[PDB]
Amino acid sequence: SGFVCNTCPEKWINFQRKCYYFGKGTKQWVHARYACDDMEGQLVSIHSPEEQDFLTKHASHTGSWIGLRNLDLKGEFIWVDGSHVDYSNWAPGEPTSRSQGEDCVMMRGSGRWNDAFCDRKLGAWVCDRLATCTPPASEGSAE
Repeated sequence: SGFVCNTCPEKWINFQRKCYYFGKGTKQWVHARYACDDMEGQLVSIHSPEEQDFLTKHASHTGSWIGLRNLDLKGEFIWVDGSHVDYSNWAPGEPTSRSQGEDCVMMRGSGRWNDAFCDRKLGAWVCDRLATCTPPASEGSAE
């Protein structure tokens, strides 16, 4: 068994004290958020062009799922965390013409997001959660 203070091995990525999940599985957005709960995290919900690009680059064989869920379809996109989008990446500026539905947002290898029905065609689930490094706080800091 692997030691603690290090849960993110390959896909999963840890930083200052938080980690990301870029694993493979499921086939729907709702399945991604459910996966997050299993890891005790959250549906990514990327807010940094770097982070979105980070997973975007990490996701080659298939796109990735983010913490984005829209009301109906073309309405307002709200994050699974209950926070309206701030940057958004669904296409740089191409409104396309093939309108069929978009209840969630996906990420393509192109280097951004694509707003389309949660039931598109992905293969990798991504969620974020804090690292597994948390020792029992005994001595109170700053006495």
